[PDB]
Amino acid sequence: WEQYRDRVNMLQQERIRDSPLLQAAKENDLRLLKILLLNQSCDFQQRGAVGETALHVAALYDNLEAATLLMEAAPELAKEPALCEPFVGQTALHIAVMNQNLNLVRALLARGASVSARATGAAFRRSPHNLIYYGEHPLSFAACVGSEEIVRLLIEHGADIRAQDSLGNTVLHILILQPNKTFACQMYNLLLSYDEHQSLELVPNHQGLTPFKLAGVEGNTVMFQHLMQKRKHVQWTCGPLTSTLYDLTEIDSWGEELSFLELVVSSKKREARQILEQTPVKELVSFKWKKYGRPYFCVLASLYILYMICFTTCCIYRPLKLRDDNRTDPRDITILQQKLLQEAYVTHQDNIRLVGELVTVTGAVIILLLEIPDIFRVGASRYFGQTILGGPFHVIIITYASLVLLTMVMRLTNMNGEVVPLSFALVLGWCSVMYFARGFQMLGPFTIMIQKMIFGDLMRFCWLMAVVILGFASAFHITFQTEDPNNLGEFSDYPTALFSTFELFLTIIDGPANYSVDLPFMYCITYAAFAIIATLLMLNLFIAMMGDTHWRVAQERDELWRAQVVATTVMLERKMPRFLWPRSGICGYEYGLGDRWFLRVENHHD
Amino acid sequence: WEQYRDRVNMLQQERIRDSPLLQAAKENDLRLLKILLLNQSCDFQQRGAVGETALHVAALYDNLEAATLLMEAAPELAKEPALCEPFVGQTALHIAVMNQNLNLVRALLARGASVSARATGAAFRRSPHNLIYYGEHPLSFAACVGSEEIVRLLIEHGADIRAQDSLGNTVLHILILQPNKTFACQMYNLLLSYDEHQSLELVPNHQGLTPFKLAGVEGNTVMFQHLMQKRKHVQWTCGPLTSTLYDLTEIDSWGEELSFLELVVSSKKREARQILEQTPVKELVSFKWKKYGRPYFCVLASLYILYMICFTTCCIYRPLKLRDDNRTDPRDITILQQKLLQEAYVTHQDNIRLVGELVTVTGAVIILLLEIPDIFRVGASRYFGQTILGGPFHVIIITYASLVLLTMVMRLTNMNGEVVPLSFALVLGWCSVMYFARGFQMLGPFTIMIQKMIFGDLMRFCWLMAVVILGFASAFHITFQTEDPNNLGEFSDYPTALFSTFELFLTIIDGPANYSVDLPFMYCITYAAFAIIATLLMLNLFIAMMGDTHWRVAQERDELWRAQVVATTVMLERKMPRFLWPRSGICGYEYGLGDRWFLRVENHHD
Repeated sequence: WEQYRDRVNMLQQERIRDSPLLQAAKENDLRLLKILLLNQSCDFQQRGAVGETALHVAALYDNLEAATLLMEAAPELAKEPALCEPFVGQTALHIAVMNQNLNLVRALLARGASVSARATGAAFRRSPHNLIYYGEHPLSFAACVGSEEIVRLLIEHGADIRAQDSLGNTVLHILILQPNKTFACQMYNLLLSYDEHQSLELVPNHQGLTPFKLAGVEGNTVMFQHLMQKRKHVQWTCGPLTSTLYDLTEIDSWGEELSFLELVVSSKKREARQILEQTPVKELVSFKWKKYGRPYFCVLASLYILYMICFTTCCIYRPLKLRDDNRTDPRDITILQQKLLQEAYVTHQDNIRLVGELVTVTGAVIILLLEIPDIFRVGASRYFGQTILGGPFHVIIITYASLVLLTMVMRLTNMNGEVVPLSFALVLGWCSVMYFARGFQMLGPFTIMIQKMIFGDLMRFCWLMAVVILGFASAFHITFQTEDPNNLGEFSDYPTALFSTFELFLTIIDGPANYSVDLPFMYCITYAAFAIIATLLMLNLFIAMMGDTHWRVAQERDELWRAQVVATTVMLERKMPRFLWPRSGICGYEYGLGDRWFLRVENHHD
Repeated sequence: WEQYRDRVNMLQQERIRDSPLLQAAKENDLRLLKILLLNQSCDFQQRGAVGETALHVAALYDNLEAATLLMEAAPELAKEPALCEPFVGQTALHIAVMNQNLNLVRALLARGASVSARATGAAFRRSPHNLIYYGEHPLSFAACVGSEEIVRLLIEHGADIRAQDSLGNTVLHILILQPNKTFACQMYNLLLSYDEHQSLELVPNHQGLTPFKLAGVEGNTVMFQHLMQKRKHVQWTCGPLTSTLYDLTEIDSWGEELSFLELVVSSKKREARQILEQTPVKELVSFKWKKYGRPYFCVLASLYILYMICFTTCCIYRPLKLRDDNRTDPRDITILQQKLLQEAYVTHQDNIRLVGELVTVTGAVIILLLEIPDIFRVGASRYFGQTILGGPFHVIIITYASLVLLTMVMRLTNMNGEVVPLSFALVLGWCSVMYFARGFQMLGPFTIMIQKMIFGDLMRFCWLMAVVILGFASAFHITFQTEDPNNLGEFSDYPTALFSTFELFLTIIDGPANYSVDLPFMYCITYAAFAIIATLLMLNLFIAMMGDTHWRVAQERDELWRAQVVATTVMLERKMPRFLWPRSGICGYEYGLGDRWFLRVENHHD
């Protein structure tokens, strides 16, 4: 981690100190080099405890002339890579190219440096510990620094361009996965022009992505539009409006298992949804939503709503009988107990209940069999934690399916307590009905906002109801355990004391007040303190902070709804059969450029 | 104060009026000087009732030529300082240097002015009455005005640079304690270059601060970064990212009693926390919080929370017995009285209560013995009033410790009434659990905000509940003291009338309404007026004003949380023993610049 790298760099500078040749390479004394390379008895493979050579030290400090004296002294010093643990394959050519030193890279290439050296150490692998990820070929280093003359010089003596890293990423993948500059686009055009002809544009990595798909996933909209300029084809410019024929071979991907749309909307990176605002794909996903996705989603929502009315009606009509044993007990009310299963179904209305309960359990197993391969296909933490893919709605529909299957289990095996899974099944399924509210323009963004307020604001005052109401319910319990709980049984015992203080803390019950009897003077001052620092201070501060966080979230919230409609369009596709979703676009074997399906857009510009 | 200075300046101008020589020095008549200095019988030590000399008057109005005629008349006039009460040591050299008059300071230095004159009056001491604090040496005046040629001229004829004021501040301290300019930095470099070698950089004042520490305390981030440029040491610039080896001798201060971090975060000045955003100290305190401060704080959170569950459980299980004397009284309920101490502990569960009560009282004395030297070390008003150091949380934990010790006292001495200290002990300790909630990213800033809303907004409507509900409870008491309290005992008597109007003013109880009987016509119109100007007007205006003050406070609130995590990092350090906190950084005896501990940072720039 950080301290290990600090220890490595400290040991590196210690080994710069104790060896005088590395000191002379550092400070450019220009005397001690001549004596310590004038002799020929000792081999000049002097390395540090880190493992770098002296030519690495000469390249490291932009020291050209001293490095010319070392390459005069030994030609083989550019040949060997460093034997370090973080720098396990870094040669002096890498330091030469990444410092953009022209005479140094010319001289090192003239003496015969290794043009293909895989620097596969931990300090050069893609990691959040490293500030940059530039690959490990010198070609990738020259491509990342943007210097066109150096990468031209490296191509003109070798450096095959389709060389990959340990992650399978080619050099164009490393051009994608960068902070965006205006200096990385025209030299990407240079690298595409040097391809000279399977191609470099369509090579995948070990992650399974094309450079186009990595442009989609990583949120690079500039290179997305710039590479869209190659696939596009204009038609005519008859007037101010022009026509444009975009290509959807790698966008829609009708014959591919991993669709590009599923990779762009289900991305961990935040910027990928901005690619959803670009005109070659926004019009495609809007046409797919308007023509097909919205009415099939409305039919699916209506079928789910009628299924939930059927489950609720079969839930209210649960079989009950009168309580056989007498109560003989105050502070205890039950009047209706649950019938046994063998005596449950004896009437015609029991069969009417039974057919709808079978519809309920078959709807549950359809939900389970439809959702379980989506857990087993997508990464499960990525499937569950992402709010874009309906992750919370997926875990509450699976909790609903689990508790209704548990309800079926404890109905087949006669034992009391179906209220315990069944009430949670009712409330979780009816809160899972809000999953089908994202297809509507008015209901959807509010559902996004309540998902953000559940995931961001609810736990903050779960942990700040509890810290207040524990002490205040304990205070009310102490001031009221010396009194009669017959006339005021508000804080009679501790769980009802916490539950009463929780109710009154949200002001959903009246404060306890009795005027036929007297109350202790401790209760009045403790209750007054509770009414000050509980119901005036906290909830009005949520009015303030929920207003402020809604003002902060709303602008990206609307575009987040416009991303979840894309997710609903794609995930609602490829689950329903292929006959009911035709391939969108037009057949392209009439224009004159192949057999690839296209999308035509009208665009009235300035 | 202000009016005393007005009287001094009025008496000064009166003594300018009555003496014609000072008038001739003012308006440049160039005649009356020649007659009134042509004679030699009278000594020219004519001073005002304020006490300034005539050469002070000649320097005061940028009057060079008249001052040349006075120094031709008398050479000794530059020697004597003014004998004033506010200007007790101000010489004419001071007026010459602070007006930036080049020929005047050249002529006054040529005639032999006192280059070291301590002007230790009340008008030149550091005070909020004075608009400026420029020191009292002429060197400090030349240093404050920024004129490099004048301070060069003052050094070239004397003016030893390490001269201090009455507060012990040297000249570099006066360069720190200024409004920030771009004109005070390069001439601070000039004064550092004129130091020519213990040094002026490390000399302290009577307040005990280095110029670096005074740069930290006073909020001068520009000179902090500028003086950090001297301590820093780069390593290499291999690529776009560079390494930087900062020095932490005077920052972390492992061997110093008064740490620089404790002086910068516990500062009365607002701007000092902006120094907490600078990269040589932000990375250090973030590494100290992430590596060590956060898990020890979480272990302290778990220990304090389990201790409070133990105290609450031993509080609920308080020993009680049935009431021995009969009640014989309506409007009076008690059923359980407190047992005596000799009959309190007779069961095994009483021993289970007793061991947790001992854990409670030893936790109280650990809290007291841990916090009392922090009162006796830090300034007590500065320790108590500061929200950065957890001042309100400290006074509520000490109120908790005092009332639980009082509860132990009235348990050892048998007397009734443990509910009154014990309920406040419960609520104050459980509200003091929120002191440990600032180490989390989500809970912390909300705790900052509720601290600000107690300290700024809660008294504003303590004094505006009371002014409304006193008159309205009196109105309800007048309209309901002529009626039967059996049918409606809401406002039966005046303390219950105020408490009922206080409850209904926050709408935590229902309005009193009876329909089996009749209510007076006055109550309906008074209650309608209360419902208009009490629950619609006020509490919605706290919605509005709390939203507005949240939008004003939030931006500096988040950085205030990022400062209080620094305060918790430093204060949580040096209280636990030294073996649990290793010295942060790396040992610097391998680079080549000494035996001082360093901090290494990676910085990827543009």
